[PDB]
Amino acid sequence: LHKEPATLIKAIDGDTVKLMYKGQPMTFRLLLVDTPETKHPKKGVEKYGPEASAFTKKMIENAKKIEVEFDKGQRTDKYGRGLAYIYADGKMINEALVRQGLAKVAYVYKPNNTHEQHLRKSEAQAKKEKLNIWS
Repeated sequence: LHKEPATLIKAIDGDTVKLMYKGQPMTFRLLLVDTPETKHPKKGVEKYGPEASAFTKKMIENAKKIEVEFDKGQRTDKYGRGLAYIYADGKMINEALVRQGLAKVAYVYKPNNTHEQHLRKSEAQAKKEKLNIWS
């Protein structure tokens, strides 16, 4: 896997951000994490949704460098979103959300599971520490 540079356009939710990639505007879905969402009337503004969403926003908004890392399987989902690991100044936003108890480790589909063990480890910590979603 290699990282590639990208530029923020707009954060949309805990798990979704709009980036400029290879010169094209693209919506990205964070690989392997499910956050509470502020989207879906089939739901609404679930609990810790506003929190997960401000976490992703701040982190991506305040960064020097954003990088996207595609996994080894399909790179877009059925809605046309890029599927990736997103890094803000070297820190993976997907792991940070899970480390802070603001995301669950999603249902994993091979072969898009390269960082799955890593994230599960952080998730177990977040649970142990009873943070947010786990409290």
